[PDB]
Amino acid sequence: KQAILYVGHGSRVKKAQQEAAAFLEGCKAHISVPVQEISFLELQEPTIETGFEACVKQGATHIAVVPLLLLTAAHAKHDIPEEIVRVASRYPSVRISYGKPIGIDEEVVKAVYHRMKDIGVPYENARVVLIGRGSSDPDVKRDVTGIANLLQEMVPVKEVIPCFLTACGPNYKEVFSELEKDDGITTFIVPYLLFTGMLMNEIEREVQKLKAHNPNVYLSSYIGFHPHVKNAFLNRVRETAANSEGQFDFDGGSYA
Ligand code: NI
Ligand code: NI
Repeated sequence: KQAILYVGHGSRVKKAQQEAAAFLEGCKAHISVPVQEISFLELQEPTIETGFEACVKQGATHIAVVPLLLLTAAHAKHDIPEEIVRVASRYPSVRISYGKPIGIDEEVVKAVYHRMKDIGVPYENARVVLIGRGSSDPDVKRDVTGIANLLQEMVPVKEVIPCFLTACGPNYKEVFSELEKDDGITTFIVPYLLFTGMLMNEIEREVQKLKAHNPNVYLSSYIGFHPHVKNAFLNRVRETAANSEGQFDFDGGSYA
C-alpha cells in the first residue's frame, strides 16, 4: 500500500517543533494516501527511523519520502538520504521514492507576493531584496536566484536582488549599504525563511538602521508556512508519490 513519509529538519526551539509538526499534520487531509507519517532528521521526534518503521508496520509497500525544505543543500542531498538508507537497509523489500525541496515554484513566489502586499504600500516598479539563509552549496544561490527571476516575471517589480545571511555572497549587509541613497524607489525586504529566530531579529535591527538612512524601505514578515508554501509543498508530495518515470527512485546502498 502507498505511504508518505514527511521529513522535516527538526528544531531545538519548542515553538518551531510545534509549527513544523502542525504543518505536516495539516498536510495529511490533502493527500489521498492512507498511511502518512511525519519525522525529523534531528533534534525532534519522531525520528526518521521511527516514522519509516511506522510506515512499514502499517503495511506500506511503497514509501514516498518528501523533505520539508525550501531549497536544495546538504540536508536534501546527503544527511536525509543517509538516514533513509540506514533505516531502509533493514527492509530491502520496501520501494522508496524521495522528493525534491520546494525550490523554484510559482506558488512560493505567490507567497512572497502576498507578504509584499501585506505591507500596504505600492509595489509597482519597486525593488525587492530577497534574503535567504544561504549556503556554501552553490545550488542554494542558484535556486534563490531562480526564484528571484520568477518573482520578477510574475510581479511588476523593478528588480529582485537575492542575497544571503551567510556562506555565499552578496551578503544582505552589503546590499543594504548600497541602498542608503533614497532615489524615490521603494524597497521591500522579504526574508525567505520558514521560521523566525535569531536571524529574523538581526534582519529587523539591520532594516531599522537602513530605514534610518532610507525611509522608503519596508520589511515584510517572513514567508513561513504561508498557504501558497503549503500548495507548493503539496505539489511536491503529489509528484513524489506519482513518480511517473521513476525519476525519484531511491535505493539502500548509500546514495548521497
Ligand atoms: Ni557521508
Ligand atoms: Ni493568492
